[PDB]
Amino acid sequence: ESVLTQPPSASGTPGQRVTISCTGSATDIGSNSVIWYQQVPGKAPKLLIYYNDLLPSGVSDRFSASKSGTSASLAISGLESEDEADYYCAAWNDSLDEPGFGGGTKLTVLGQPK
Amino acid sequence: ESVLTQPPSASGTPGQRVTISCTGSATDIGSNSVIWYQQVPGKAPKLLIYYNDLLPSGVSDRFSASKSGTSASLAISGLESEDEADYYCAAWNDSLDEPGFGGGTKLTVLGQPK
Repeated sequence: ESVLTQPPSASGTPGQRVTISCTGSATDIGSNSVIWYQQVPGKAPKLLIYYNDLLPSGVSDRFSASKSGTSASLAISGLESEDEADYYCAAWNDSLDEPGFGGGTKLTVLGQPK
Repeated sequence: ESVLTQPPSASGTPGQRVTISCTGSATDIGSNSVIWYQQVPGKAPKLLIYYNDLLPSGVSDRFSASKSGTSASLAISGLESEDEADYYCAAWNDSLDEPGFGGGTKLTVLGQPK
């Protein structure tokens, strides 16, 4: 965190298209490729997006991403209960000489049984 | 596959340090960053290494990697039963204008109960 800015929380109902933003600067997002991943802390990340907008193998086509200037966005179409997780953005930062990270966005899916 | 070459199979006993090679060319490994991931086909990849030799969050320090010229290597120190999986290498290929992949290496850990 703190290099990239992500909202702390995001929520939606089943079937909605929800977007998660990630904002940076010329030295990170502006010049280098963005990655998106889901992670439970202390476990290896599940990669969702690489090279700004490409889907790796095995990832659902409900996911998409874009990058414009110093901002990046992750879109989830057809929100499903299984989508509840913590989402992070990352990119190489020329100022750090290593990767920079967002703080993570907890996505909550409403309308599930209690 | 076929852009990058990986051995199809790898095996070891508990506690061994095992290496997995990935060979390419000037247009992929030679010029661009290598990623390593584990994957069950049809599921999102678990990212192990990014930017040739860096460990993402949550990944065990038993894992390490290196890149030299057009070849890359993944090392697993202290081989454990949980390490049995399919391992892939990837890198952006300037000739393809998109990522190139290895064929995957099935790692088998010996000495477990039948």
